[PDB]
Amino acid sequence: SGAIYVGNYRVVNRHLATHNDWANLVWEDSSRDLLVSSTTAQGCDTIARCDCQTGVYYCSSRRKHYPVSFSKPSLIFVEASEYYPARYQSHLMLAVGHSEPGDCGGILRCQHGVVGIVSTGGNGLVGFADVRDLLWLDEE
Ligand SMILES: [Zn+2]
Repeated sequence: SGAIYVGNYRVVNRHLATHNDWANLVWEDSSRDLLVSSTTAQGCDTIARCDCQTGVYYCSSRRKHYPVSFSKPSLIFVEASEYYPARYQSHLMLAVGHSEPGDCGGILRCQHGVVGIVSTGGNGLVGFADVRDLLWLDEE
């Protein structure tokens, strides 16, 4: 579990979005595993605007933050998980590291701020849904 809170937006894994998220929907994209809902309070997070490939992610199944190198966001084939079938996912970054389904929502951060959230795992990789292209998260 986990979310990004930027302005009056809440950014979550689409597959973990609540009824309250869907009832206050700003934007969602199944191909990216992302959903953004509206919030009443303002959030503590800054979105990175950059092409960093090094950062640190939170792994709930280890209660640890790990430094990683990661690929630039791309269209990747993901094997079946407890929450999705085998499929192609867009805007996905991969790193070598530990990820279980419940790790989804952990933040990946760089020197510039929040890069994305854990979205995929298995076979010694962790996948992160990028948010750095969502420039609209910082206005309106
Ligand atoms: Zn950066």
